[PDB]
Order: sequence, then structure tokens, then C-alpha cells
Amino acid sequence: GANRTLIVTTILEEPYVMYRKSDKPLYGNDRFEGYCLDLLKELSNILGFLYDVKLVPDGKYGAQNDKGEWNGMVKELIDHRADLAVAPLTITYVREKVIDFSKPFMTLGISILYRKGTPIDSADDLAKQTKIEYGAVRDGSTMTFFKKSKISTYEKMWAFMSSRQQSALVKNSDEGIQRVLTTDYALLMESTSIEYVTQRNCNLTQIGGLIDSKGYGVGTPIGSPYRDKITIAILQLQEEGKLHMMKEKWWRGNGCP
Amino acid sequence: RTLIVTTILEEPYVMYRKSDKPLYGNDRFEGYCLDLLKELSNILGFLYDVKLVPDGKYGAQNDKGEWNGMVKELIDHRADLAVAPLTITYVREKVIDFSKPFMTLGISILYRKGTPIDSADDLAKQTKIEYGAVRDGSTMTFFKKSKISTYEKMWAFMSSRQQSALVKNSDEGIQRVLTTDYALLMESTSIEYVTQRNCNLTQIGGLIDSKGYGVGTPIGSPYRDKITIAILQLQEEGKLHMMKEKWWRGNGCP
Ligand SMILES: N[C@@H](Cn1c(=O)n(Cc2ccsc2C(=O)O)c(=O)c2cscc21)C(=O)O
Ligand SMILES: N[C@@H](Cn1c(=O)n(Cc2ccsc2C(=O)O)c(=O)c2cscc21)C(=O)O
Ligand SMILES: [Cl-]
Repeated sequence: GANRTLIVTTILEEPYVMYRKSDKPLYGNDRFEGYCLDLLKELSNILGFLYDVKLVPDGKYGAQNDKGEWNGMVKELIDHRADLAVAPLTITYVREKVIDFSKPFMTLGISILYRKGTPIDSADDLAKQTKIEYGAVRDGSTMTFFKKSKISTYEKMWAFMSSRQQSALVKNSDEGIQRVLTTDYALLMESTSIEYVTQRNCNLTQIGGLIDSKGYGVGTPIGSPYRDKITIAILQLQEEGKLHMMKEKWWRGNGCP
Repeated sequence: RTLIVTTILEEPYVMYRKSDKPLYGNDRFEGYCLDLLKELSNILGFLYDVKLVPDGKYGAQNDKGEWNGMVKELIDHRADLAVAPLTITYVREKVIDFSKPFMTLGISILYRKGTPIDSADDLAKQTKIEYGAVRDGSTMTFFKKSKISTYEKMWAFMSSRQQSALVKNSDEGIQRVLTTDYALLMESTSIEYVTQRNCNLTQIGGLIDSKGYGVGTPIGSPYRDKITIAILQLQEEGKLHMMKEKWWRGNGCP
């Protein structure tokens, strides 16, 4: 409706959403910059909606209580306190049962963060061996995937990183990067994050194809009239190659040898 | 409830099961897509009859804007689902409803092993090694419409000389890679299926132009959300990974 302004829930995450810096006072949506803002601007332009960006108040993506209770941007959608979530919000089984997702505007998975010029080319290569230690941030989506996987190779990798846990499982992504940087360690991690780090640590590389295929989708409340239009606009933008440039724009470092 | 599912003959998604005796109905077919179908059938609780798309097309538009293929069968409500490697695309999604992708892919390179070529850029910066795509296919289209300069450069190369670098179809392209110093740009799934069966070939570089296959339904279908969710379940159960490995794995390339 022409009257209505859509509330867009989102979350602070480099480089999707960041407070912008400026020599002049900023207001409203203008206070933010980033990939997700560009995406939003493009979607708004195509669909004709006006929007109002609000950080999710608990600052979480959206997970479920041991007691079936949701938080994060997911909870905002369920309660119709937001019309859209535009953020690196992973499409998953549990989430898709409580809210509606547009098709992925970004497609990703788990990948390997490691050094250059080694025989290592895949998870399989990692799994087939023990001399180079590999792992994940403790209790991350990446680690959770391995823990829960019924796929032989991954089952083997989990046994590995759980067996060496004090070593193999790191506190957070920062410490994990340092491990790769400081040790003969390979870090499994959400591919997009790996790609960001790679553009800024010239002696790091992203190894292998993508494991655990998944996408980021714009979240909507079940039944939302906008979801379908948003899928179409996303595809339009992929068609025009515009998503690739947006990715490029916000992921690019300042050069790498 | 019984659903009509349109699909299309395609290795290794849909194939004639080989048997000494006569086979009937759904039992005639096997492949990655019949496995997915059975698997979504069990989660959603539906019966289905597999119907090969009569014109044997995926689905595209005339200059009039008339559709064909499985896409047309959906628009006309002659199928309830299309379960096949149907690429989710902008123009298709305007006329049919897609589930979220059960397989993600992109464009990659098909070449021989043991050369220094590691990327499209390595191919682009050079002329001894010929490279191309199938004429009029999605790969060519992508390359033709691309504003990325490396790709613009590759495109000018491919299309030069009455397009001697293009080929009529992927079988011809495959053979050309096999018998000639020639690299083939193509849909990565088919590339992987080929490398599994030609030990001296490989995929060069990574994926470009990300995209995915979804189960098509007619606009407004109640099955779309239910299949999306079944697809996510199967992904998390790791069943998609197993289905993929089952049908893609060759006989070992030692
Ligand atoms: N997409 C996620 C949020 N999310 C996310 O989980 N991770 C993964 C992660 C974060 C700390 S450890 C860890 C791991 O994978 O081991 C991201 O890297 C990320 C970048 S943008 C949004 C992200 C979501 O929808 O919940
Ligand atoms: N997904 C497509 C159908 N389709 C497809 O286009 N290609 C690629 C291709 C075929 C001839 S040229 C060409 C190219 O990449 O240049 C496939 O390899 C494929 C494997 S299963 C379904 C497939 C569709 O929805 O129309
Ligand atoms: Cl962290």
C-alpha cells in the first residue's frame, strides 16, 4: 500500500550493515551503509515500497528456546513487528516453518580458511589426514553442521575436531583466524566470512568448493504479499549481474598480492 | 492424492531403467530426480505419475512470448510439479512458482588435467588454447550479456570467426575437449558428471553465475511451500548429498 512504510529489521554485521561515517549529520536509513542497504535500495526501487530500517533490539539472528521460543529478527517477523528482515539470515528448515523466505540473494555454505601452496584442496583432503589440524568456532553453525552430519566424511571430520577439541575448537572467529595465521591450522567457516577475511589477509586462501549449500534470504512473516515480488526482484538483480557487483563492492579489500 | 509430475530425459536425473523384462509406469524411470521425487513423496504424502514432457523442452519463450517445455505444462495445469533440473530464473519465476533450490551450481570450465590454467582469466589472457560454449545456450547467453571485462573479452574471442569456438551441443563440446586443445564453459553439474567419467578431464577454477534447480509448480500451488520445506529437511538430513553422490560418482579415476 502507498500509505504504508515497511519496517525492515536488520542486524549489525560487517559488511552487510554498518553505521556510516560522515562529516555531516545523518538521519534515518542514511545512518546505515552496507551490502544489505544497497540490496534494500535496489529492491525498494524495483517494487516501489518505502521502508524504515530498525536494528533488531536483542541483536540476534533468530533461534529457538529449549522451550520453543524464538528471538532475533525471526521473532520480530513472527510478531509482525517487522515486514522484512534484510540481513545475512540463513534459510533453514526450522526458520522456514515459522516465517517466509524470499529466494536467496546470496548463495553460500561452509568453506576452508587456510594457507596457500599446499596439497589441501577439499574437506576430503583434510579428512583423509591428521598432520594439519582443522576445526571450527565452538558452537557455531559450522561446528553444528559437522556435529549433526550423517555424511561419512563429515562424521569423520567431527570425530577429529571433537577428539582434539581443546585444540581444534576455537572460542570465536577472531581466534580462529589467528590460529590459521599463527599455526598449522585450517578453519572451517561460513564461506562468506571466509571471503571477507581472505580479501584482508593476503596469505590466506579459501580452499575447496562449498560444503553444506545454503543461502541468505530476505525474511518475511508467513503469508506476506511482498515475499514473491522480492524473489522476483532478487532474480532480476542476479540476471543483471548486480548482486555480484554488490558483493564485490563490499567484500573488496584494498588490494592483494 | 495423485500428482502429475512432468520431467525430462536427462542423465543422471531421469533415465530409462535398463531391464531384461518390460517395465511400466513410473518404474520405467530412474535417476537423481526419481529419488528426490520418492523422497518428497514420503515427506508430503502424495502419489504421483511421472509424465515426460512431450516436446522434450525445459521451458522457454517465443518472440510472441508463448512458453514451451515443462514450464508450459505447469502454466497450463497439465502437471502439478516439474521435478527435473529446472533452473530458477527471473522470467520463469514470473510465470511459475519455484521451490527453493535442491541443487546449487553455476558455470565452470571443462578442460584437460595438468596445465597451468586455473581460471577463466588464465583462459582469457591467451590464444593457443581454444575455448567456447554451446551456441545459444545459457552459458553463451551469460557471456554475451556480461558487463565484466574479462568475460566481455572471452565473449569477443568465442564469437570471433563465425564462432568456430562454439559448438552445437554439450556432447559435441565434451568430445572437443577430449580430442583437442579446447576448454568448454558450461553448467557445473554436467561438468562434474563428466569429470567423474573422463579421468583425464577436470573442472578448472570455481563457479561463476550462481544459480539453482528447483521443483516447479503452477503459480499459486499449495505444494510449493511444502516442497521447499521438504527440500530443506532433506538437505539437513544429508539426503541430497547422498542422492547426488549416488548418481554422480563414476567407477573411480585412479
Ligand atoms: N547466517 C547466520 C548468521 N551468521 C553466522 O552464523 N555466521 C557463522 C559464524 C559466526 C560466528 S562462528 C560461525 C560459524 O559458522 O562457525 C557467519 O559467519 C555470518 C556472517 S553474516 C551472518 C552470519 C544466521 O542466519 O544465523
Ligand atoms: N537447467 C537448464 C537445462 N540444463 C542446461 O541448460 N544445461 C547447460 C547447457 C545445455 C546446453 S548448453 C548449456 C550451457 O550451459 O551453455 C545443463 O548442463 C543441464 C544439465 S541438467 C539440465 C541442464 C534449464 O532449466 O533450462
Ligand atoms: Cl564469533
